[PDB]
Amino acid sequence: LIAQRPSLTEEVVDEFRSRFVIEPLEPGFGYTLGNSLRRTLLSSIPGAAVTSIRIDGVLHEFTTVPGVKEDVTDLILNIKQLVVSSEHDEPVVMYLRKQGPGLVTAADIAPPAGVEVHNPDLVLATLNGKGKLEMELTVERGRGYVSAVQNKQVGQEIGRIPVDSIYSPVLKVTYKVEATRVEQRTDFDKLIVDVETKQAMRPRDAMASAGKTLVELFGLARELNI
Amino acid sequence: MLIAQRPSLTEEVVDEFRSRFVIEPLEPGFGYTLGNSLRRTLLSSIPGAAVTSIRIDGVLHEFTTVPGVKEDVTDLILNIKQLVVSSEHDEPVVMYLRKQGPGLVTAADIAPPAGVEVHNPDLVLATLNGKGKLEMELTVERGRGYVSAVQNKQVGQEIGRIPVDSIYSPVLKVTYKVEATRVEQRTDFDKLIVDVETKQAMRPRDAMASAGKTLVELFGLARELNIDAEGID
Amino acid sequence: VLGLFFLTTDSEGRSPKGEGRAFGSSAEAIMAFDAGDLTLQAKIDIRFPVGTIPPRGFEPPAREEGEPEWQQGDTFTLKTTLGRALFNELLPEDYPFVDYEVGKKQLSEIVNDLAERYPKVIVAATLDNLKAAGFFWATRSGVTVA
Amino acid sequence: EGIINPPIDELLEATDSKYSLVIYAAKRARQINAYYSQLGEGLLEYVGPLVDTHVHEKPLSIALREINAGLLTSEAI
Amino acid sequence: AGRHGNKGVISKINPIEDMPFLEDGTPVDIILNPLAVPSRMNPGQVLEIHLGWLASRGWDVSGLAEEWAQRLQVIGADKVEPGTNVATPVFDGAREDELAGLLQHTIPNRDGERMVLPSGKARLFDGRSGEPFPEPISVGYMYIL
Amino acid sequence: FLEHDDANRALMGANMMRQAVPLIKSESPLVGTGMEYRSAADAGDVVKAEKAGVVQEVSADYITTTNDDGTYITYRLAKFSRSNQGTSVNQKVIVAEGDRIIEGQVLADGPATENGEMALGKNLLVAFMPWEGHNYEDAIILSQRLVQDDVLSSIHIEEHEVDARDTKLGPEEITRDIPNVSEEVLADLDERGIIRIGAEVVAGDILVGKVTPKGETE
Repeated sequence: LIAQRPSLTEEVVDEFRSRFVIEPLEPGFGYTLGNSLRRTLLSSIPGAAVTSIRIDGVLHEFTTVPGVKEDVTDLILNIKQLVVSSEHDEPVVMYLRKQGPGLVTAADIAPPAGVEVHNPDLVLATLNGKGKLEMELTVERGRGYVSAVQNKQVGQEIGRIPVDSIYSPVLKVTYKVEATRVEQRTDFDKLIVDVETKQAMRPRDAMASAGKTLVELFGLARELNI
Repeated sequence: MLIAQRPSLTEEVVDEFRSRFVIEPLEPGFGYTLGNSLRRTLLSSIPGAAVTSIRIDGVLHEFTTVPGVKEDVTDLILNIKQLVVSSEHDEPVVMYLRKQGPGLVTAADIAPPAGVEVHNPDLVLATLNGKGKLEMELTVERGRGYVSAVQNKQVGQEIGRIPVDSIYSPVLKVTYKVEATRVEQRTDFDKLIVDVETKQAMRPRDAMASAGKTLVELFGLARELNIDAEGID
Repeated sequence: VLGLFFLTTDSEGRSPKGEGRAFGSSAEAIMAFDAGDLTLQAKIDIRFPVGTIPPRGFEPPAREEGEPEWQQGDTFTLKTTLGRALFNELLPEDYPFVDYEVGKKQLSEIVNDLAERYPKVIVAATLDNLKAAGFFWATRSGVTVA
Repeated sequence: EGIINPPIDELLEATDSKYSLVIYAAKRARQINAYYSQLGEGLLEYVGPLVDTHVHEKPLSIALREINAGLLTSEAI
Repeated sequence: AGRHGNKGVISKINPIEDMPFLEDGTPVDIILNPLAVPSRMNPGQVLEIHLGWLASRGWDVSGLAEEWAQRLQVIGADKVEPGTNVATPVFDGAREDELAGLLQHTIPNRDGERMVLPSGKARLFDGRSGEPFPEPISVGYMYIL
Repeated sequence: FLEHDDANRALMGANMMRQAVPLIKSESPLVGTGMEYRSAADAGDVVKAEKAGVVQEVSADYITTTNDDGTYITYRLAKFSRSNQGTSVNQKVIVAEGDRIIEGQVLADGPATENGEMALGKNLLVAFMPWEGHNYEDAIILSQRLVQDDVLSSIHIEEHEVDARDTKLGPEEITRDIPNVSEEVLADLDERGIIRIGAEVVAGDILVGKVTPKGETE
C-alpha cells in the first residue's frame, strides 16, 4: 500500500565490473526487471569492432603469411577478440606493421585519431627473423554480431577479406533479489545487477545505454495510449 | 546501428474490459523483454483499491455457519473479494451493509461512504430466508498488486473480524505471446501480442498506459547514470 | 505428455503451499501462483464462470438449496488444483471438465473423444493448444537427469 | 488464412462424399483457371469467380470457397 | 553428437540472452532433452558431464580423511587447477563417491560461493521470462562432436 | 564411462566418433580417457621428430630443427589441403622457437588434434531440460556463442576439375572469350580463362572457361 520511488545506487568492485542496487521494487518484480536489463545489455549495446582486414601478400584467409607461426585463419581468430572503440561513424583503417623476430600484439598497432584499442596485451601473432606482417584493419561501429557474409562489399579488391565482427562490449550480466528489511506483509525486494563489460567502457555507460533503449521502447508503448 | 523500422502499438478490442495489443515488428530478441516486463508491471504495479477484512455480526472465527444465509462463509468471502471498490482516502475505511427480511442481497444495497465508490452494483452477494439479520462491516483499503489473507491480531480484539484476500490490481489476467514476422527478407523479427483482461471498473488501455508510464520512470533510473545515445527513429 | 502430466498430477511428494483456500476465479489463482504462495498442485476451491461445463461426475452431486438449481449451464465451485484449471482452459469450453491426472492414456481417451465428437478444425486447434502448453509446462516441470 | 480456412465438415455435409467433393472442386478450379487464361476471348462456358477474389489467389481456394458458400451445384450425367 | 551414442540435428540456434544462465550470468551452450537418456540406457554421459564440471572448476582435497579422498590422494587427483584435463580410463574411471565428494568440494568462482549443489544440479535462471526455473537443473560440460 | 553406457549406445558412439569433422581450432576433451595422446600420436598425420635436437626456426609452413649430431632437418606442414572426404588437414604448430626436442615428440598438430592429443569436438556447457519443444526427439538447442566465437565451424575444401580434350570435331580450348555471356560474368577470370586465387565465387559462376569447338548447326 506504501508508495516509494525506486532508486538506483552503483558500487564498484573492479575497473570494469559493478553492481547496481534498486531497493524499493514491488514484490515479484526484481527478477523480470533484471532480466530485461540483462537482455538489453547482452545484445543491443552499441560498440565498435574490426569488420574487414587486408594483409599484404595474402589474397584469402586460407593462406599463410611467410614468417608467422599462425596461419591467416588463426589471425582472424586473434583479431576477432580485439576490443576497440571507434568515434567515427564511417569505417577507419588502422595499420599494423612489424618487421623482424618478436611477438606482435595489440600494443604494436597504430590507432588513428578517434579509434582506440583497449586490450594492448592481446597477443596477435609471432614473427621469426624473416617474418614481416602488414595489415590494414577496417574498424566499424554497430551493435550485436554481424557475420563475415554480411561484411563484404567490394569485389575488385581481392586481397581484402571480411571478418565476422562482435560489437557488444558487455561480458556478463547477472541479477539477484532479496527481501527488504522494512516490515510489511508485501515484502518488497531489492535488485542487484552485476554488470561486467570488456575494456571498451565502464558498465555505468552500458547500463545507461540499456536504460535509454528500454525507456524509449516503453515510452513508445506509453505515448501511443491516451 | 540505426533502427530501420519503428514499432507502433495497436489495440484490438474484444469486450468491454478484455483487449489485445499488438506491437509492430521489434528488434530480434526484444519481444520477450517487453512481454514479461509489461505483464509483470501491468499485473502488479498498477495501484487500486479492494477489501481487506470483513466482519459478520453474531459469528465466530471457528464458526463457519452464518445464520439466515444459505451460502456458507466461504462463498460469501469469495463474493466480497470478487467485488470492485474504488477509494481515495489512503487509510482503511469501514463500509457497511445491512439487510433485514428474506430475498436477494447484492452490491446495490451496499451503502458506500464519501470518497469510496462501488463500480459493480449488479452482481449478487447472498440469499436471505425468513428473518434477515444481515449486518456486515467490511474494510476497504487502497493497495497495489495482490496480497493474500493476512492477520494482524484483529481476531483477538474482536471475534467477528476475519481477513479476506485482496485483489488490488484492476487487471485480472495478462497473457503475452511473442511470434515471428518477416519484413525486408529477415524473418527474425518479433511481434508481441499482449492480451489483457481487466475488471469493468477501469479501461484496459488506460491500465496499459499506466504500466508504460511506470516502466518509463522505472528505467529512467539507468538514464541518470550517464547521458548516452542510441540509434533511434 | 510429461508437461501435461506435471500440470495435472496430484500433490503427492511435492510441498503444497496454499493448499485448501478458496479462489474467486482462475485469474486470481494464476495471480497467486505468480505471487508464489500457491503451488501448481494444490487442492483449492476454485469458482468457474457461466458456460463452463462441469465434470461428468459432478452431475449426481449438487449445491444444497431449497430452490431448484441446474449446475449444467451456470457457475459452480470445484475442489481441484490450478493445473487442472489451466489444462481445461486448453480444452474447448463445450468439453466437460476433467478432474484427474492426465498422463498419456487419459490423454489418449481425451483425444479420441475429441476426434469423435468435434469437427476437424476444433480438434486441430485443441491439439495445438495441448502441444504448446505441454512444452511450456514441461520446461517448468523441473525434470532433469543427475 | 490457410488451407484449412474452408472448414471441411461443411464441405462433406454439402457433398455427402469425399471423392465427389475433391473432383468437384478440381473441376471448378479448372474452370476458373481456364477463365483466367481466356485473354479476353469471352467464352460462354467458362464462368469466373463467383465469390470475391484478391489480386492473386489460387483457383482451387476460390473453388472451395464457392463450394462452401453453397452457391454452386453439380449433377451426374 | 556426444561420445555415448547420443545424437541429434540442430533445431534452433538461440541468442545468447535466450539461453538459460547460471548464478553468475554464465549462459549454457547447449540444451539437451533429459527424456532420451533413461530410455537409451546410457547414463554415462551424465557422469561425464559431472566430471566435466569438476574439470572446469578445480577441486581442493587434502586431509579430508575419507575413503574417496584418500583414494584420490594416493592416486594424485587431489589438487587440480581449474580447466585442467582429467582422465578416466575406460574401465578404471572415477567412482560414484569420488564424483559426489568432488562436487561437494569444488573450488568457488566468485564471492566465495560454489555454484553446483552436491546433488549435481544447479539453480538455473530463464533467459526469456527471467524468472528462475522451479527445480535445480543438472549442468556441466559435455564434449560434443 | 563406457561401463555405464549400454552396449548398443557404446556401439553407436564408437562408430560415430569416426564421423567427427576437424574444426577451425581444436581443443582436447576436458574429460576423456588417457589413450587419446596415444591414439593421436600413433596416427601419422601428427608431425613427430625423427631425431632429437633443438628447434631452430618455426613458421606456419615449416619447422627447421638442428639435431644434436649436427644435421639440419626441416618438416613441412600441409596447410589447408583437401582430405578424401573434403575436410581440411591443416596442421597447427605447438613448439616454440628454441625449446628442446626428443625423439617422437610432437612438433606440429594435425587435423582434429591439440598438443598431440586427439580432439574431435568441443566441450560445451550442458543443461538437461525440455526447452519449449526445440530439443524434442533428442534435437539440439544451442547458443549463438558457438556461432560468433567460431567454436563449431569447419573448413571444407572441395576439388572440381575439367579437361580440354581433342574430340573429333576439334580441340577444346580453355579460353576467356566465352560466347553469349556478359562481360561482368567473366570479370574475375585470368587471361587464359582461370578464376583467380582468392576470388570469392558463388553458385552458377564461371570457374574456368572451356568452349567446345563446334556442333551440327541447324
